[PDB]
Amino acid sequence: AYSQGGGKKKVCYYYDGDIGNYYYGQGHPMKPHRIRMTHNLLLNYGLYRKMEIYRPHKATAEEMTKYHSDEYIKFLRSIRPDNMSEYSKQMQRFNVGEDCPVFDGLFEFCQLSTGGSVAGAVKLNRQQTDMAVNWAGGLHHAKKSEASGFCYVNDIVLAILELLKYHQRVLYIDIDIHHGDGVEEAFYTTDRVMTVSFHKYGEYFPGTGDLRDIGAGKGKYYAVNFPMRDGIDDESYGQIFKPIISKVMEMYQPSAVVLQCGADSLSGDRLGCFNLTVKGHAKCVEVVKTFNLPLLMLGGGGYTIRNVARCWTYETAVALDCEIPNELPYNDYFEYFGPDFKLHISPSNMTNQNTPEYMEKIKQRLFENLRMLP
Amino acid sequence: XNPEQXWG
Ligand code: NA
Ligand code: NA
Ligand SMILES: [Zn+2]
Repeated sequence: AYSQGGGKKKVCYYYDGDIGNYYYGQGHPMKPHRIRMTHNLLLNYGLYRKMEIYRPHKATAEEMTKYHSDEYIKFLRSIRPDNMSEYSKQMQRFNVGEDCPVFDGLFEFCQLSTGGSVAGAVKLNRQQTDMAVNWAGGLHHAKKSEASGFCYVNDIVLAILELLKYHQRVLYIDIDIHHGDGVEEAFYTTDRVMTVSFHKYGEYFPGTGDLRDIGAGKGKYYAVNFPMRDGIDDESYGQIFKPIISKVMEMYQPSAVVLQCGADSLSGDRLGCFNLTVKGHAKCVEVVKTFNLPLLMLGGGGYTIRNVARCWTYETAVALDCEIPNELPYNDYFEYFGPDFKLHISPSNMTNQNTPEYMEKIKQRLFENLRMLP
Repeated sequence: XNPEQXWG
């Protein structure tokens, strides 16, 4: 009864050494090699001494069909580059073959990405860790019966369905630059999962996430969307993230939290148009960390892979409350981090089209909807 | 979401 919510937290970390070998195709921005770069970097920082490292199991088709349809999972199980010609109709039906291509070991990659998220949820359900980290997870665009936005299987939805076995209310937070449409869609009509997504909105994938989308049915007011413009920086982002999450924690009071830490909201991302640094991105982890709830940290977007490795390495150290030096240690991918070889990055000179009045106005309208909770 | 290709 003497607990006060502080102290160093127990962190369980999930990684399979085979994840870096899966290849989306020539010129495709999604590179699972970034997960191996992340792992090697934090290994050379010595962070393996402060946390438990687990190798996740390959999630089965039975585990995936807890949300996804039988036909879609069966297609993912069967589709291969050598038999694509015979599946030309089903590929279009399940949105596979363009943004989400067929590649060697596609289903295995889905099993590894999903296995880490569901294993971390089980560990949290068993009350055997404070935090679980799966940088191979966070594929938030996958739908019940189709792939989308480089995502095939929605590890987040499956992990949240696992958490719902022992937690009445689960809070999902998405700082990927894209709207977490796949997660919001799955839980749009239930109040047992509240989804909060911060994202660039307006002529941008996936085209959802309007702030007027607040949920439906029993889930009305349990979907929160903060639409943003190009070039947001650390100060603007930090001025609204903590107040909004604080109000969500007060009104909703969840017992478990899932944080998608998509790194394409960083400055200089190949696909993103934000201007956050690693410190500004990682401040979101610190804010969620303070509330001392069972927390599942997942990966997601991120397509300038040297900055992705920096971001998820630092945010693992943040979860461990470990200060690590700015000078990068030597590692298997040292040349990727030139010409500075530093851990932290500097923002660009791009214009922040999110005026301070815009940020305050959107925040005030979200506070109105948050007042509609019981 | 890839500007170089398609509508994603
Ligand atoms: Na987001
Ligand atoms: Na909901
Ligand atoms: Zn993204």
